[PDB]
Amino acid sequence: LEEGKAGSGLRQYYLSKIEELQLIVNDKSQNLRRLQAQRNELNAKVRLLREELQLLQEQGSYVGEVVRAMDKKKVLVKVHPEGKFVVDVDKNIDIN
Amino acid sequence: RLDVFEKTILESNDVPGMLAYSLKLCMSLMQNKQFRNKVLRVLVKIYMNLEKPDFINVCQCLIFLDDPQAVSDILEKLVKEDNLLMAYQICFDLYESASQQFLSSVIQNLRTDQTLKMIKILSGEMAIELHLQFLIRNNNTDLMILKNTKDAVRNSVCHTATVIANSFMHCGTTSDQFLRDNLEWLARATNWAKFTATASLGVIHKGHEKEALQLMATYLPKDTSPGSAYQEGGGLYALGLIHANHGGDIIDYLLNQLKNASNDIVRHGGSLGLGLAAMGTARQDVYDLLKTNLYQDDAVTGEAAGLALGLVMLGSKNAQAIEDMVGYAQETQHEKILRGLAVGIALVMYGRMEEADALIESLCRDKDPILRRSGMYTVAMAYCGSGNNKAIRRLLHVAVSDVNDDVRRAAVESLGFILFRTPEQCPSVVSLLSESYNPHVRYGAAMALGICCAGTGNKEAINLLEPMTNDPVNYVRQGALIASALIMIQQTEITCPKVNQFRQLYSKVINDKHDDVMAKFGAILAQGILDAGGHNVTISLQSRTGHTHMPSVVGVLVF
Amino acid sequence: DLYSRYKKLQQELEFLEVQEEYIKDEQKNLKKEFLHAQEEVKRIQSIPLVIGQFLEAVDQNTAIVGSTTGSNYYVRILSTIDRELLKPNASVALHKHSNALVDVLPPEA
Amino acid sequence: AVQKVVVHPLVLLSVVDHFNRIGKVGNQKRVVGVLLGSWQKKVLDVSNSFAVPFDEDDKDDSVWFLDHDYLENMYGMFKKVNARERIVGWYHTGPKLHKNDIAINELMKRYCPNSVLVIIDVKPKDLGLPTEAYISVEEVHDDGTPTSKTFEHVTSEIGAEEAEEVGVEHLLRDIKDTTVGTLSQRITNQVHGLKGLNSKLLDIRSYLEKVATGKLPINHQIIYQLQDVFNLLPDVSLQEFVKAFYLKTNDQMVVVYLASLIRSVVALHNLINNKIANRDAEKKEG
Amino acid sequence: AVDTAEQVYISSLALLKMLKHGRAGVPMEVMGLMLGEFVDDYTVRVIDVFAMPQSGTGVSVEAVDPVFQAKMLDMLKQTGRPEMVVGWYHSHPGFGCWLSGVDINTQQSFEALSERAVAVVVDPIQSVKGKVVIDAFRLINANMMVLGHEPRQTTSNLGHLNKPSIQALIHGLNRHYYSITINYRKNELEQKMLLNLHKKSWMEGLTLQDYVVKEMLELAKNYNKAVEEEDKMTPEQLAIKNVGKQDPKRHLEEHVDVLMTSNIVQCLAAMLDTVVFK
Amino acid sequence: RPANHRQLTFEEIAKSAKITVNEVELLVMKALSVGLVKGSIDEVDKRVHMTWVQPRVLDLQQIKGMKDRLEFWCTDVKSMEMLVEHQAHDILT
Ligand SMILES: [Zn+2]
Repeated sequence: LEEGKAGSGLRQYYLSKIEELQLIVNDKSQNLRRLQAQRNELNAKVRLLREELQLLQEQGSYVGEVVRAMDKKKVLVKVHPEGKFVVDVDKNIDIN
Repeated sequence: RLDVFEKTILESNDVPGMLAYSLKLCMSLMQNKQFRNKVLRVLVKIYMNLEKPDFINVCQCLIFLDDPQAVSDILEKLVKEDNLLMAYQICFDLYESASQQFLSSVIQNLRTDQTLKMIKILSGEMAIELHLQFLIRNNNTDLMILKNTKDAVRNSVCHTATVIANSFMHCGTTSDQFLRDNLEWLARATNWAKFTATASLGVIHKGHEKEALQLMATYLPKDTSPGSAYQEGGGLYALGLIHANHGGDIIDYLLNQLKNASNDIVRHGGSLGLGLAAMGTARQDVYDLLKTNLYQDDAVTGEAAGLALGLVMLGSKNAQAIEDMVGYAQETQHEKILRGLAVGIALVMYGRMEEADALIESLCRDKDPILRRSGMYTVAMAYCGSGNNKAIRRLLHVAVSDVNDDVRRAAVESLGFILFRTPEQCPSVVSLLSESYNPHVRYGAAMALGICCAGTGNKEAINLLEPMTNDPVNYVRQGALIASALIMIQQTEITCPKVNQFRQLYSKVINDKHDDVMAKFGAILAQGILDAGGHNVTISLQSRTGHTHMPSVVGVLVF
Repeated sequence: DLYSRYKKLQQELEFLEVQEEYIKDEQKNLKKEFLHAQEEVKRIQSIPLVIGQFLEAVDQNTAIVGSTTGSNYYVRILSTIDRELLKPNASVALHKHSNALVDVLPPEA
Repeated sequence: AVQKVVVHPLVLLSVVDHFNRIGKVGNQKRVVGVLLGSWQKKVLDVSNSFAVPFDEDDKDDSVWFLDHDYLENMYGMFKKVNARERIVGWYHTGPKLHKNDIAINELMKRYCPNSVLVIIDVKPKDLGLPTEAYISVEEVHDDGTPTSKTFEHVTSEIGAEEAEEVGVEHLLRDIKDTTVGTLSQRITNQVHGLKGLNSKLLDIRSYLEKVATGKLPINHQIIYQLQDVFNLLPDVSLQEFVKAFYLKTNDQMVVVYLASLIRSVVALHNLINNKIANRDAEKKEG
Repeated sequence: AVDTAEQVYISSLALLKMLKHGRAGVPMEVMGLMLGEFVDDYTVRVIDVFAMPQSGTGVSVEAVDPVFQAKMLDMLKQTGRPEMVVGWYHSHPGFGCWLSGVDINTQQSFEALSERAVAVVVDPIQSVKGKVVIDAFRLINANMMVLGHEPRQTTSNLGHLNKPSIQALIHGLNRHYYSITINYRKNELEQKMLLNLHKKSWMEGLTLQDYVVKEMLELAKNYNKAVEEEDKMTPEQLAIKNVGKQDPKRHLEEHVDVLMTSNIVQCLAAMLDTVVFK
Repeated sequence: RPANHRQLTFEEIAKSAKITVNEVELLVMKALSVGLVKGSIDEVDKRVHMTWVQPRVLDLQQIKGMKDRLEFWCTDVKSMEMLVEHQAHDILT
């Protein structure tokens, strides 16, 4: 061929050299894509605390004291200044 | 240059197919269509000068050169050549490929035995019945999953879900099943739900051009006049499905029901029935009554005025159409008139790559939220079938910098319309958009892989859609169900292992009452999407014809 | 054929070349959007606040705090400082309605 | 009396939405209404108002009418819901004032001791912070004219309020705030020369026009007086900075020094810590 | 019979008296009235909102004076547009703006007067600038419990408004009520000047006006030096050594980027010498 | 004059005002109480320094003298202000 299949490889070498060069620039982008998605997930984390705060926004959230446990899954709640309460399930952590 | 190219194609020996596949390669790699067809027009001449005749070359220049005088002379010689066998290939090739505008031009010069044979090929008469008999054979009906979604007993969203789901697997069989089995359950439907009963009746009955008239006479709006006015409004839109592309005698059937009884909700199904029937025909009288429907000022009828106008004027690029549409967009008080007009001016401009860019500058730049959605559906159809880098520039800018979430959605949805030639590029470019915190972008991000990769069997799109149905937002899960149902069409478990995994998930979430009614609507619908046409028929925008598929895109973009 | 692919291969080369400004322009915007999100969390709750007494750190991202009225409140901690100013027993400011854990005393007033 | 006024975007819109009211029916003149002021101190503030049908004939250039049945009973309406809100004056959209505007204020002085008129603008154009405000006094004149009633300009400034930024500042959504410290101050500098030196050229051409025509205004004397206060430094050729020359760079002394000192250690924080965390993940993975 | 989901077009002028009259009643709850036009079943517009007398004894259905409206509508005739009344609204600043026990008693009375009578609530507290807040609702008839109880068609305009679902007691009122969609028909003419009037008044008043030297940098150097050692002990704290201490911990922020912008403030403000002068 | 050329030599005051060196004190310091000039006097070289200024009336040559030295501040600053806009618009964007 002589134009050619010896020269075209050098032509294909330029592209493959740039392809590896691009892959180097892509490898610089790929790990940098993580720094985005990370902070993009962290941008959802500040919105996760915002969304979670809306659940805790109205009255806040309290701390109770359980004097006795029932098999019906209703658990008695007691606050120190307040009176005793009770609530239906309410199942999060293992009951044991 | 085209000089030395003539010497390269004329080189001795063979080169048996080197001119054949090069046109397939050049069409993909050519950025500027200017001198592309100039290379093709001189190629199809040396095919005829060559001793061995080849009819796959004239198939390519027919659609690209779109010369009505050239396509008339090639078959005029075949009439004198008197052999119907060799011309039988280009007979149906001109049918399935060429659009409605080119079919109307070629049918006139040709008909001016072989004259009776060309009537049913371009009108699709015999083409419907041969595939009408294909359906009833290969169709395998499964009523199990249909009943598993029937017993949920949800008062709303159920009437729309099951009647659109059975129409999937029942395509073209014309049989009546869910109408006869339960009369009372269909009577429980009301408002726009009974609009679907006469509508989905035209789905199962799609094709079968003969009996479509007298079979639906029970739903006639003029004579019956049912108590609910929305039941009689779907009879006009029902036959428009069957009459998509090619028309028929029903043109008078729509004319009789537009002037009587129901108003204006007749114009809703009437214009969509007449507009889809005149789609691609560049008809006039339909454009006349569509302008006064544009000025009716009613919001619901505004969709029917815009959607039917882009249909009839598709490929014609009417100047006064958009001028009356976009000229009415500023002072109108409703969003729905802006929506049908958004796709209306989008549907008329297709595949230009240049002329449509004059309107694109006005659409996206304007501050109207719906008109910015209009620019995306307009730039999609204009750039459909190309990887141009000028469209992706403003495509991301409106998908990010714009404050409205609904326009960001429709923005990333335009990637599936333009890139369907090379579907491999969509999972890469839409990847980073899948982590967007707002689910409105993820709804369109999932659709971009759904509409573009529907024909492909790519497993990576299935992998990217796996976390989409795991997201806490309800409708992004639904958008993941339809999109993952498009990738599996006609593909069984032996193709990809995720088939049976998704099939059990569709019936699961809909039988679970704790799940949202929203997402579970697309569950049984994802089944039907996989079961569409009894698994017999697929939806492919990329075919040997090369043309886009208008009814599937228009239907899924409205959906 | 080798020049064919030689004219094919620079596409994704240049297609990823425009993908360089794709992310780089996108990530800096979102970076400024993330810096704008820093003003968000610092905006909440602004004023007013109510004093409360910290009891113990039960786990990550949340802790229990006794109110000045005496009722112990279980509140999600702020994502900024989870550790050094927590302390076993300290007086921490809370929001009126939400009683949000934000900042403790120096100590102390 | 009235020194400066505070115009909220809410009450200014009450003039703008009435421009849609009588704008569709036309025809002549403008939008005019009576202003409800909130006066807690010498600084004037405006919260709400009520627009009244009003017309001013051309021919007949001196003809004007407020509807005072609209003014009386509707006052008892806003007074019943808001006890603090009362009428401090009137307003209109201008853009300029015809001579007839002298009689609108003097009629309603029975309602308020001094009625402040607010000229507003429905279409924002130029040159800056919009609308306008006038106060009604009598300065007579030096030439000996009979007592001259001429409205003196009152500086107008926009102000905010709690709970009113909910829907107002929401709809824009396209603004970048701000960013203070980088672009915020420098864009002003490019404009401070523009808006600073354009009024410089507009006035210096009208001040040259004085000798030509339009004399009076003589002015007098306010024109050159504060211009000579501008003349503490001219600054002309060349800058007369011989005393401020060494002081010029001496103000840049520490600003460049710290910028040299901070970027050195900020690098030590950026460069070191980046190299550490990078090679810890990079090479230990493969 | 046929019921379609309604779309509420609010005018920028009607948005004013919602928060403004609501601010005048703060903390206590007010009672207003909505003014607009009924175009059709699936869309509705409120073209005006006016203030009604606040009740210091608590909100009641008699708080609205019928001669107050009769004298108002007559004053609206001489005003540019005399449009018919539509519905009512009330502020609820003290809580999350939900329909109270009085709000349901004034529902059947107002829905008898006018067809829809959309219930609209608003609160100042939930945010300041960048949130719509407010509220809206429409009574679904409890007599319909015999019929289908799940309107409306064209769902997710409700369904999406059904997000976030706003805790419990709010959506606990979704029994006998359904909310309504609020979108803004474009006022952008006014909305364009709303941005121009706001930002120009916030840009140095002329843009000119605004445009502790070394000492502010001597106070800054304490933040640019004395803060460095407490910042640069942490990399020596990152050295364990090695390694018994729990890792990773990133102390790089926020002081580094603050001192960056701290120079950005001081450099361009010192450019005022080169910018303003010559 | 455009000055500054702010501080003035006593011989110039001894020329225009034609006052003796010993009486220049009472002269310029009395103007300090009148309010036409606040400038303190430098008594080492006996040069009288000026601050602020007192404008009086105007003349036809004062407007022409204004446009010379007033607009000169407008054309000089805006010329180099474009240099601030030109080069620094790239780092803003
Ligand atoms: Zn109430």
